[PDB]
Amino acid sequence: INGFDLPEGNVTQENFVDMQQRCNASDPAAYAQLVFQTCDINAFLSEAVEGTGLAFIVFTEAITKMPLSPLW
Amino acid sequence: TIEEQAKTFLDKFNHEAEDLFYQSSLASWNYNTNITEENVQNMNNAGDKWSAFLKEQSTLAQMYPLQEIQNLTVKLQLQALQQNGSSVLSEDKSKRLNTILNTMSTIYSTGKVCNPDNPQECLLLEPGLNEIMANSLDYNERLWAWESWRSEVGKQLRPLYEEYVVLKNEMARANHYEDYGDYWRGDYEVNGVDGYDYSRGQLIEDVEHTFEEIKPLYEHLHAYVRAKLMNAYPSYISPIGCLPAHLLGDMWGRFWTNLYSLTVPFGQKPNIDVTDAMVDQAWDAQRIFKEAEKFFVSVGLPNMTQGFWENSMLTDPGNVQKAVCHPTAWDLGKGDFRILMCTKVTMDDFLTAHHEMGHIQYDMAYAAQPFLLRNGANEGFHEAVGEIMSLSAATPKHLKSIGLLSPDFQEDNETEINFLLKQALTIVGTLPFTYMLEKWRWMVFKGEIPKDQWMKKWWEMKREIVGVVEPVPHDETYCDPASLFHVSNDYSFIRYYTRTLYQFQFQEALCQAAKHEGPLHKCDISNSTEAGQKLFNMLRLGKSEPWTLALENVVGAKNMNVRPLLNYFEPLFTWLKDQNKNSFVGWSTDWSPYADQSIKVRISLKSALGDKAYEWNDNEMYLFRSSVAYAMRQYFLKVKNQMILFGEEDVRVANLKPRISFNFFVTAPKNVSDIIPRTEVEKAIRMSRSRINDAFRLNDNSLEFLGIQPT
Amino acid sequence: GWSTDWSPYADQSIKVRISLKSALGDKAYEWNDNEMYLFRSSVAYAMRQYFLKVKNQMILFGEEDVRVANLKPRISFNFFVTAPKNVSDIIPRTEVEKAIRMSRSRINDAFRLNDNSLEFLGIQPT
Amino acid sequence: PDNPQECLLLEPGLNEIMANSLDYNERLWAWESWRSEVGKQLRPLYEEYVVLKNEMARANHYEDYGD
Ligand SMILES: *[C@@H]1O[C@H](CO)[C@@H](O[C@@H]2O[C@H](CO)[C@@H](O)[C@H](O)[C@H]2NC(C)=O)[C@H](O)[C@H]1NC(C)=O
Ligand SMILES: *[C@@H]1O[C@H](CO)[C@@H](O[C@@H]2O[C@H](CO)[C@@H](O)[C@H](O)[C@H]2NC(C)=O)[C@H](O)[C@H]1NC(C)=O
Ligand SMILES: *[C@@H]1O[C@H](CO)[C@@H](O[C@@H]2O[C@H](CO)[C@@H](O)[C@H](O)[C@H]2NC(C)=O)[C@H](O)[C@H]1NC(C)=O
Ligand SMILES: *[C@@H]1O[C@H](CO)[C@@H](O[C@@H]2O[C@H](CO)[C@@H](O)[C@H](O)[C@H]2NC(C)=O)[C@H](O)[C@H]1NC(C)=O
Ligand SMILES: *[C@@H]1O[C@H](CO)[C@@H](O[C@@H]2O[C@H](CO)[C@@H](O)[C@H](O)[C@H]2NC(C)=O)[C@H](O)[C@H]1NC(C)=O
Ligand SMILES: *[C@@H]1O[C@H](CO)[C@@H](O[C@@H]2O[C@H](CO)[C@@H](O)[C@H](O)[C@H]2NC(C)=O)[C@H](O)[C@H]1NC(C)=O
Repeated sequence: INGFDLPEGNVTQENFVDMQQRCNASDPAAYAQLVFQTCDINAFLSEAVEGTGLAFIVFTEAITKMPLSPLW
Repeated sequence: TIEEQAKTFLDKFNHEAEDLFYQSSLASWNYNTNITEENVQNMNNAGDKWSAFLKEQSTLAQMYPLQEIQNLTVKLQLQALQQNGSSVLSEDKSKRLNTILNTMSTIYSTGKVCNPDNPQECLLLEPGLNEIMANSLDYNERLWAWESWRSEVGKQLRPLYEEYVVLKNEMARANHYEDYGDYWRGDYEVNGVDGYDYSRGQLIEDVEHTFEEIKPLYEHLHAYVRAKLMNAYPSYISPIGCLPAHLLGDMWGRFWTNLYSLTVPFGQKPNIDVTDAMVDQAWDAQRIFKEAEKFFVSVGLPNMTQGFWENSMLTDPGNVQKAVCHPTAWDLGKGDFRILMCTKVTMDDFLTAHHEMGHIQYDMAYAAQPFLLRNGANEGFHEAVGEIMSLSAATPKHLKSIGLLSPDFQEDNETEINFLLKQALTIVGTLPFTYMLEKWRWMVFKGEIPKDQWMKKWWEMKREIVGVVEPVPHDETYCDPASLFHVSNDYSFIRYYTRTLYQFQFQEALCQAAKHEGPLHKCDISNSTEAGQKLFNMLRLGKSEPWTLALENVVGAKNMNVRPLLNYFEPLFTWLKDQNKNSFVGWSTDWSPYADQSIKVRISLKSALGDKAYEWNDNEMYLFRSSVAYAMRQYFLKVKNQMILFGEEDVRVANLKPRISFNFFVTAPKNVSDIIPRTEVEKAIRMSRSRINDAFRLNDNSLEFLGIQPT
Repeated sequence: GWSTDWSPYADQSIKVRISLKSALGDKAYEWNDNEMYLFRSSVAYAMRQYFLKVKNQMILFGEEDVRVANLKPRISFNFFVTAPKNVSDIIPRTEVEKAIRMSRSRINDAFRLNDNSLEFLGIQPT
Repeated sequence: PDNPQECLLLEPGLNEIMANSLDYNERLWAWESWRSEVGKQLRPLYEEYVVLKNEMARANHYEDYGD
């Protein structure tokens, strides 16, 4: 959306591979400059936490994302 | 049948037409020779009577469908009379169209541009703006003239041009044509001839094909001019970018002729100027005209009519007599061939005499054709004839045998490179301009270019085909194309392109008959009957035969080839390549004279609003420009204590996209040249960023002012 | 005699009081010529939107068409919108009030104000 | 306003309107435009003029240019 300057909302998770492919087709020159990420929650799920991270890194981050974060 | 009744009709029409036409032509000639109120009505009445006559006979022509008319001669004349044209348009529609045309013409002619400093001094295009665009070497002054012209007159033409397009298409569609573009491509269209047939669409293909073959030469010319213009305008031109449109030596960049002072290959070397020899040998207008006559007779062309010598403004009225003075050949009719021009003792006038007399020769040659078939094969044939005449006459060889250039002199190849560039500035320089303009009009008329993309594609095509960039971004409120005469005055333009090609094809063919051994750029067809014969073969044809056939008459081909044009500039080409060895031959269609201080701005309504996210329209943009102007004012009045009246018009936006991204730069309140430096603009934004975000219910994140960041 | 209060444009003039210390209080921006420039620009924006939407007419309303008058230290003043290039053509108060209400929120956003602080006398917030 | 190409000077055109034209709109147009053009240009000039005139008068032993 910042590279091929498409409308906000025009591209969704449902239509992403198609959009990026059509963009590569239109402008491969700049699409080459279009750095991307390789991410799947599966991997995210199987990302082990060393040490005491489960208490002071995972649970603490998740409590901040909750409302009334100080009561949790 | 039928054919017989069509013929008798045409015959009676032709006779009556000629005599009644003589009057019209003569009447106008008399007014062109003497400007009296009496002489106005004289031609006015004649004109009406003449036009009326034709109109009636046009209706009576329909009575003979060509489907049954086999003789081409009758067929041609009949179809040249069966044309209904704007008569097909409804009275109201026709009147509306006529009014638009008059308005557009009036705006172009009477539109003035006042100086920002003194509003009392308002320059019109004809003298003030043209002299600045042709002489003024001030980036600021030129930018003012160019921008001011499009901003004042170009907007006034935008709505008119839109209606014009609609009405024009309707008329042509009703005249059995795809669009007004197709209507205009009908000139070169040939049917019912064995191998000489030519489609209206074919023209497009041919023009584009030929254009691709010239591109290389033009790219070298462009690169050379760019390099020189970089010296004339330092810190203004990118050595890899396009050329600012306000620096091309004229208002539109149609010709690059006025860039010669800045691009002369060998400043130390002058060019042949036998005007002094003319005055020294007392060369009066009559003398120079006889030299023209001599030249034509030398190539075996019929002697100038005694009548010509008798009745012809070959010199300035001289007395109080008020007579217009534009070099013009007149076929008054009934064997009447006159030339009207305020001739002077000048090399230019000498060559102009040859050019004008060239047209007379063509007229005389086709004068024996059917009244309606007395014209150049196409719209680019007649002018090309005149051009090749001036070409042969200009050659130092010619002048040295005309007794003006002491033959003891030796033509310097440096002076030849000098001459060749000067010609390239006029000839090659107009080719992309002409091509791109007609392409744009064709696409517009056929609807390819929508109204919302008229200016968008105009500047895209300019940057890509011509390699010319706009110094200021122009939105769909502008009509830059309409700012040119031909566009605002409903005239075709492809004539110029085609003529140029034809001219070179003709010159080459004729010189081959003249048995030229040297560079074609220095060829004199004088004293060659063979060249004259080929020329005459086409000359006498007129419209009787297809233009494809007339081409075969001289060049031997049926289509326009650019090879001879390239051959003519081949010496220059080789030279340019050497000069452009170190230089980058080509341009990038991304560099703009305003990109440097342009701030990119991305807007994320849905990111900050989601639901109830208003649609960004022109009104939201208007608001944005207003907000920026507010910021600029505050910044200046606070940091600089300067009360600068910045308006939404000073905020110049470009590259607007559906991601709600765009580029903007700020200029001085009444100074297009004075661009507020990005640094100041960034500071102004920083100062009021909150306020701007508030106005659009956005935040630094959503209102991404690329280059400005919170801290 | 005559009334020194009678004006040919007073009929379509909308009085508008701007309150800052009441709303913004501390860190309240000072209303200057640039603030007034923003206001006329904001009104022109509203007029354009109103015409392009209600009457489906994209009219190029400009801050100059916003003829503000009787400016006071209360930040009170009157204003009557006119045609983009016709001083004779003055937009009726009724149509202007419709435009005002349509963009009242957005106008408040422009000045970080509210209907209570930004009082468009006659234009009643609901 | 309708046609920018047609421009009236005060003496020949604006005067024949303010003196003859009885059209409320036409009369307003001419009146407003006169003060919206020449008057604006004269504004800064008149300001400096007043200053220099006052200087001359005071220098000629006078209360003000009006004095
Ligand atoms: C088509 O019409 C032209 C017009 O008359 C004919 O041309 C004539 O040809 C005859 C025969 O050579 C000459 O005697 C005439 O003087 C010509 N007249 C003109 C004005 O050209 C032509 O021959 C006709 N074509 C056909 C198919 O018969
Ligand atoms: C110009 O007008 C004529 C007259 O209407 C058109 O010719 C007519 O075409 C229709 C359709 O085939 C016929 O029914 C009529 O009998 C024709 N009339 C005659 C006598 O020609 C012609 O097509 C029009 N052409 C242009 C240039 O628009
Ligand atoms: C064609 O031939 C004529 C005749 O020689 C040339 O005219 C002569 O030009 C020379 C050079 O100036 C003069 O010395 C002669 O007196 C001229 N003679 C006549 C009859 O005018 C003419 O220039 C030739 N044309 C070319 C350039 O090919
Ligand atoms: C015209 O011809 C002369 C003759 O060759 C050219 O002079 C040469 O110029 C090049 C480049 O400056 C030198 O490298 C050569 O040594 C020169 N040779 C001689 C014998 O002078 C001259 O450059 C040519 N003119 C043009 C415009 O190319
Ligand atoms: C309009 O803006 C342009 C660009 O800033 C000005 O041109 C430059 O002005 C500065 C300041 O006087 C000069 O030092 C430069 O030399 C000018 N540039 C050139 C190419 O000469 C221009 O003077 C401004 N004019 C107005 C009407 O304010
Ligand atoms: C400019 O605005 C004025 C005022 O609305 C217009 O004058 C009106 O014109 C119509 C049509 O002739 C009349 O019915 C009204 O009575 C006029 N009003 C007044 C106050 O006289 C004027 O026509 C407008 N001018 C343009 C060019 O649109």
